Amino acid sequence: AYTNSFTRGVYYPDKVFRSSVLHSTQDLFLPFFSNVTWFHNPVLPFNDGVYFASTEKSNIIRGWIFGTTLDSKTQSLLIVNNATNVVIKVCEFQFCNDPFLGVNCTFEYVSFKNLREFVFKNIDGYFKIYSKHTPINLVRDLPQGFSALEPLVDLPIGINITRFQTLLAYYVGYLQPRTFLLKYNENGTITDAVDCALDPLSETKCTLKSFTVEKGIYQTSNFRVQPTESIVRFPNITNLCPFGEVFNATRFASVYAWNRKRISNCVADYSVLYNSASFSTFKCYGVSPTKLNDLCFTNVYADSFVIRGDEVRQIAPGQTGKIADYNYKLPDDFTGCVIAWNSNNLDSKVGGNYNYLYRLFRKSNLKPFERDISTEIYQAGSTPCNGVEGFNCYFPLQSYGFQPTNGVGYQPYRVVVLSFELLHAPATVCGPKKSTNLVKNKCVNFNFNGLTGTGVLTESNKKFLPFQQFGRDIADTTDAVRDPQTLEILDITPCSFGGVSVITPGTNTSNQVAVLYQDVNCTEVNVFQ
Amino acid sequence: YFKIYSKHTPINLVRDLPQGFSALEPLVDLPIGINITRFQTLLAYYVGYLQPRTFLLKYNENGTITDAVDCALDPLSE
Amino acid sequence: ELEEQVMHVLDQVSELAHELLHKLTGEELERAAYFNWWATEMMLELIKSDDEREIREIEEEARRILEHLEELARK
Ligand SMILES: *[C@@H]1O[C@H](CO)[C@@H](O)[C@H](O)[C@H]1NC(C)=O
Ligand SMILES: *[C@@H]1O[C@H](CO)[C@@H](O)[C@H](O)[C@H]1NC(C)=O
Ligand SMILES: *[C@@H]1O[C@H](CO)[C@@H](O)[C@H](O)[C@H]1NC(C)=O
Ligand SMILES: *[C@@H]1O[C@H](CO)[C@@H](O)[C@H](O)[C@H]1NC(C)=O
Ligand SMILES: *[C@@H]1O[C@H](CO)[C@@H](O)[C@H](O)[C@H]1NC(C)=O
Ligand SMILES: *[C@@H]1O[C@H](CO)[C@@H](O)[C@H](O)[C@H]1NC(C)=O
Ligand SMILES: *[C@@H]1O[C@H](CO)[C@@H](O)[C@H](O)[C@H]1NC(C)=O
Ligand SMILES: *[C@@H]1O[C@H](CO)[C@@H](O)[C@H](O)[C@H]1NC(C)=O
Ligand SMILES: *[C@@H]1O[C@H](CO)[C@@H](O)[C@H](O)[C@H]1NC(C)=O
Ligand SMILES: *[C@@H]1O[C@H](CO)[C@@H](O)[C@H](O)[C@H]1NC(C)=O
Ligand SMILES: *[C@@H]1O[C@H](CO)[C@@H](O)[C@H](O)[C@H]1NC(C)=O
Repeated sequence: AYTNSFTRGVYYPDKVFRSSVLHSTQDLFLPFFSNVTWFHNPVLPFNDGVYFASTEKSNIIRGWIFGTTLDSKTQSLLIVNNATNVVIKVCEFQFCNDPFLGVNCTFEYVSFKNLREFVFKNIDGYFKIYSKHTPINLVRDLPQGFSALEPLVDLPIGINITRFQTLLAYYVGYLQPRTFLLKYNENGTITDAVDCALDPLSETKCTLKSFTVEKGIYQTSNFRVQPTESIVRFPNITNLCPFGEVFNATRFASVYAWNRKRISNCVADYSVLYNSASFSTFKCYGVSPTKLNDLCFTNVYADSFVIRGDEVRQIAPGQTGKIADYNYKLPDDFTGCVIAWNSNNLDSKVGGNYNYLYRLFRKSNLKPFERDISTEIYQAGSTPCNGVEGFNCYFPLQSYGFQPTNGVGYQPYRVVVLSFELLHAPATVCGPKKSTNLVKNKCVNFNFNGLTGTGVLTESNKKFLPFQQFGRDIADTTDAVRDPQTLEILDITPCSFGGVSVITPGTNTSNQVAVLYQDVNCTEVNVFQ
Repeated sequence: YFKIYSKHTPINLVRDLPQGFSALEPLVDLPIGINITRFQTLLAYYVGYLQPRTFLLKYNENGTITDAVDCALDPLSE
Repeated sequence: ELEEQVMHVLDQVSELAHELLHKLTGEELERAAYFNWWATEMMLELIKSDDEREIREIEEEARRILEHLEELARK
């Protein structure tokens, strides 16, 4: 059940005296001729403020509950008019599943024939109540006429309200941002009002700041066609970075002699590796695995080598150990991703694979990304080796023993480290740029290979040169673009806009008006072109 | 960015350059980041040098450049 | 699981001996380097072997070496 709000829900927006003046104001109001819900008792939403009205004979409605959870979890606002004074409290109240009246608190305050109207809104923590009480002679509807509601209560509570309920017929409407022209009389009261968004005539009255409009044509606001989707297009990907030559390689280098491959001047798709789910380790430093794909670099360096499963932990910033110190050192400010996977069924041999080596001895530790492939005999004692292995002298390298039956810590892992840098260079290594389809003959937003804008895209009859991407008008604005995937030329026509004027005989003749939409196709807005 | 523009035309002339107007089109654009201060030709040819100048370029119906004015050549061009 | 248990002890010997390569000097340094090498040599010798008795012999010697190295680590 719904009723007609007519011109109800208007209240004095402030405490300022004004007389014999038309004042334009913007605030939360009940729209004129809106749909008001008619109740004869559920919990309702509060939204941005609520208009409440009731018709009465014998004081059945007693009060209201405002709050959020309303179940002894959070504070709520309880307003009850019991026999004499109104009692208002804010507490962590426990309410019934169906609250009614018979015949931790932070705030407390104590203050058909009968029509009572109220406005409940909460602004910056202040719960503001406006009200009016008038006599009526009406049973099954709301009266048509104008009145303004006066401020009665202002509670500095700071309480969140999202729902409310009525305590015991009544009507509920909702407030929203609207512009009104309010007419004040000699006695400072409001005698009329115009809802500036109700219709072209009301809009004209507000525009001219008057309740009376003479014969003529007046401009009010503007008409504009809005865009819908966004058309983003880029050139074909064409190629991809040779990551398959790193991760799917048939041979990996020893850790003491790690193999660095330089990747550059290519499209770097990092989504393929990320979502392969074939890696035991995938740890990124300085970059996120889900953002890396959208970053551009000067160089990508892929360092590949084989180590034991237990040694994988050494391939990280701030690490020490046989690998971190003597074979493969990363910096503490390292930027890049460390990826590793189990290769026990590939690199292991029955009896042990001894073709892999690591550095066991070294005079000092390695610098970041430094390599040492020397085979000089290490001197452990004070006696010189003279290049000869023996007592107190060791060959600097030691072999691995990878076999299928090794425990996981001793199983071989293939490790790839992707190190990133950006210099003064253009930075030619970027991930794939995804694109969408092409929409024509509609108002859209767009981005053509970096050229952004808005308008209607249509097929052109133009000629661009083989090296030209877009054209310009005498105004130096863009009037055409080339499609990066299709190589067609499109024209760009700005989405229709123009002023709107209202034609009136004058409000002393008729409230009927005609509306003119300037410089526009009627197909886009009796219709006369 | 190392930018290369070029044009190839037929001529009938042995000991000079032809007098007439043509425009050179972009062919290559190399994102290198390399400092260049000297160059050499690998095997007659002519060498001139570029400098900041203002030009008025005349475009035709077909989007091509058919003429140009060097705004600093003389009072009339200016 | 015996081979893994022995490898564990050998790993402890090598890792401690590794740290000592940056702490000790003179003869004590030479010894840590020797024991470092030995532990890794045993890792491969253990793989290329059979007979529990030979495996146990490595376990015992490796444990003795680990205890020895701790005498240097605490100095
Ligand atoms: C508003 O009420 C009228 C009846 O007066 C009804 O026809 C119309 O559909 C209602 N609008 C909405 C949105 O409920
Ligand atoms: C209304 O309720 C309050 C308690 O909230 C009570 O103190 C007051 O006396 C009641 N009013 C009457 C007339 O009983
Ligand atoms: C009582 O209510 C206040 C609200 O300001 C709250 O901060 C306090 O934690 C509540 N007491 C308990 C025990 O929850
Ligand atoms: C209401 O809740 C929001 C969180 O959703 C909070 O930011 C805001 O400050 C709260 N307002 C009051 C009056 O508690
Ligand atoms: C209210 O307005 C009337 C005129 O409509 C005026 O006569 C009356 O005096 C005003 N009230 C007061 C207190 O002046
Ligand atoms: C490696 O090969 C597998 C199997 O074909 C494939 O799914 C994966 O994407 C490849 N990795 C790279 C970097 O090409
Ligand atoms: C892009 O690929 C499509 C096929 O999906 C092809 O028809 C089109 O010509 C290609 N465009 C370019 C610029 O390569
Ligand atoms: C409307 O026009 C008539 C003349 O035909 C005039 O007598 C009357 O006062 C006018 N009303 C208003 C509000 O101007
Ligand atoms: C209105 O649209 C029709 C159909 O596209 C067109 O023929 C007519 O010229 C348009 N009117 C104006 C003023 O452009
Ligand atoms: C060229 O050398 C200068 C130093 O004289 C330096 O500042 C500049 O960045 C260099 N440019 C390139 C592309 O290397
Ligand atoms: C080039 O210009 C001539 C006029 O000088 C025109 O006739 C010709 O159609 C243009 N070329 C193309 C493809 O339109």
